[PDB]
Amino acid sequence: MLEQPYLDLAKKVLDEGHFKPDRTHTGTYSIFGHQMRFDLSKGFPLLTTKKVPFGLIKSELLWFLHGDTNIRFLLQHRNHIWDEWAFEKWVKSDEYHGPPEFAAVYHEEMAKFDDRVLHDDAFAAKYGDLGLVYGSQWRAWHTSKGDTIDQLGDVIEQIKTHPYSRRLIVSAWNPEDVPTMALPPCHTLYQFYVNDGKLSLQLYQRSADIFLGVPFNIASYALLTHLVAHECGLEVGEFIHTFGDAHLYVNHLDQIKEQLSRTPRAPTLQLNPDKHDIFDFDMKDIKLLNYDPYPAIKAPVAV
Amino acid sequence: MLEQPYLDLAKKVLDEGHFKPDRTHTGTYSIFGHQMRFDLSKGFPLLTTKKVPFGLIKSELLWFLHGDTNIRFLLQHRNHIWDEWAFEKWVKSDEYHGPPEFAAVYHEEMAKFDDRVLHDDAFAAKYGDLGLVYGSQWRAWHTSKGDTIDQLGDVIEQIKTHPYSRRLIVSAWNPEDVPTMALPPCHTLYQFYVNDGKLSLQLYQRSADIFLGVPFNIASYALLTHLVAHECGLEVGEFIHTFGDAHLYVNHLDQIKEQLSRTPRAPTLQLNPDKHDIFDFDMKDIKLLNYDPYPAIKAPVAV
Ligand SMILES: O=c1ccn([C@H]2C[C@H](O)[C@@H](COP(=O)(O)O)O2)c(=O)[nH]1
Ligand SMILES: O=c1ccn([C@H]2C[C@H](O)[C@@H](COP(=O)(O)O)O2)c(=O)[nH]1
Ligand SMILES: Cc1cccc2c1C(=O)N(c1ccnc(Cl)c1)C2=O
Ligand SMILES: Cc1cccc2c1C(=O)N(c1ccnc(Cl)c1)C2=O
Repeated sequence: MLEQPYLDLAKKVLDEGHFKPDRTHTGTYSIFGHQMRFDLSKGFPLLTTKKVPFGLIKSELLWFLHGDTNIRFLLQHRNHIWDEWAFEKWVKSDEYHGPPEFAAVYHEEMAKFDDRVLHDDAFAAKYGDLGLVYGSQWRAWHTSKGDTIDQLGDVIEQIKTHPYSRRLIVSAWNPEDVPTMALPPCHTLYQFYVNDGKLSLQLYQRSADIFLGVPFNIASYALLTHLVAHECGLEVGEFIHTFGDAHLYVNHLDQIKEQLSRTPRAPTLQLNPDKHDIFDFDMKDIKLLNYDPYPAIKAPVAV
Repeated sequence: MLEQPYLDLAKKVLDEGHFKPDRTHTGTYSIFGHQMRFDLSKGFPLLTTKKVPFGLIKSELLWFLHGDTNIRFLLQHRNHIWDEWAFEKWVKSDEYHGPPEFAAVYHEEMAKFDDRVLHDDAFAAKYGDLGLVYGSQWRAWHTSKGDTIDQLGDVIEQIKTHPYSRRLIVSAWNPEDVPTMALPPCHTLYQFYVNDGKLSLQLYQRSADIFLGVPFNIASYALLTHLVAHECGLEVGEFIHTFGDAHLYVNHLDQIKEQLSRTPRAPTLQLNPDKHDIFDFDMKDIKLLNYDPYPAIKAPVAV
């Protein structure tokens, strides 16, 4: 099945991984350097064996494609993926006043913050704006001359003109910023590849939470490859997912067994037949057919 | 054998690669996304089946470790690897006067240039200095504030303090410079990894000439892993070589058969037992034992 490689990497790490401490202080089982391929011509690799809300994948990806770094857009779409980190520029702040039942009055203050990012421009501008996150790296990289490079936009022209180039690289890794930056980007870099009609994409992912993060990350960049083939009028080849540290968090050990005895089912993807400027896609330009997942598995997001 | 993965990737590309045009206009057989592992504890992976001059690998690597970008240091060591690209800032120049038997009077003007880089400081400074090449990317990355980051140096402290970090990334890919730069770096990025006593390193290599380039590149970064384990007092785990476009150039098709019926032999590496500041290694701090290669195979360096 299309998603076997994901199931194989959970198996491998579980049966061969070596206990590893982590920044988080959860602890992990980990392997270094692993690859999976997904032949995108065979269907779209959204995990069946456990539910991965595609609404969520595409809003965030469209948030990336626009060069947006403000939670607000994600909020206009019920996407709460990135709420945490915007909340902390406010959870710490000097414009801040306010406070187990943390489990419930954390929600009360989260529902507050969401609300006024959603409606108060000045608050949004100060707390909603996540800053140095994939939208800026991708389409507004801060040149040393105080300018800004549209990196993805630039590489798509190059796919169109010089499809055969081995330089079709977009990076998210900025050595000037990674020392003191909230999340040095997990998706360090990717590279496209055109051979005879088919565009492929490889992601180098420095660090991978296999239970929680990877199901999504596969879809974000599988989705990204389609969208880029679409705009270049190419067919789709493969998505290659390459990993540094691929790890299972130790509290996810239960869940991943749970998931591993599921029996995989694979959806198809449908792109607007008459739009091509992907920087200009909204949610109805991307449609997933025949997604039939098993339900969500409850997992403690390890720190 | 230790070098089988290299032999397997030449086989794979030869038996499964798909004709691909290239910047060069030689043409190639290519695959996208491939990985090889070399367990450095089992011996050093310098190809036996064809000769790879280790003198050359280590001078260039020490040239990198010093943050040097001038051909001169390579010249003081009979390393001619990078002569070409320094010659062109002079092969084109406005301080330039001078001129088949290009095959022999190319050599006459190369032997001139080498000589006076070797001895004339001002010429060296103008023509020998390659500029934006792995030494600057690694230990002097040009911050946006006109400063300079010692990136490798910085990540080695982090290995020492935070060995378990999945952020141990050094990159050579600078989006501000890759549009108009002689060689966008083929060795785009690498990442270290420490699990229980053993340091590992993964290289993401965007583009790989499998006959000419890869034998060297394996050794440069296998060598790099040792040197870094050594300085951190770690043992050595694996070198993982990850590729974008791994290609055979079409004029190398003969040679790589020639090489493929050779029968692999694997050297050992010996590091100074009493030095650790690798930024301060000279050539006698690195010694290779029991290297026993088959001889060099003559190959047209495809553009
Ligand atoms: O898209 C993402 C973003 C984050 N992570 C995970 C990987 C790590 O477990 C954790 C924090 O990363 P480190 O900086 O500690 O590597 O978040 C993912 O798996 N996928
Ligand atoms: O260390 C190196 C440096 C260069 N190349 C090769 C790969 C390509 O065949 C050629 C030029 O690279 P491109 O920019 O066209 O990808 O040089 C290597 O294999 N290894
Ligand atoms: C809500 C939820 C629930 C389960 C798992 C995940 C998320 C989420 O936002 N992400 C995520 C995606 C992209 N970037 C980040 Cl920081 C996180 C997950 O991996
Ligand atoms: C002399 C010779 C002969 C055969 C093969 C190679 C070289 C060389 O300098 N390199 C090389 C290494 C690192 N960077 C570059 Cl641009 C080239 C080769 O791959």
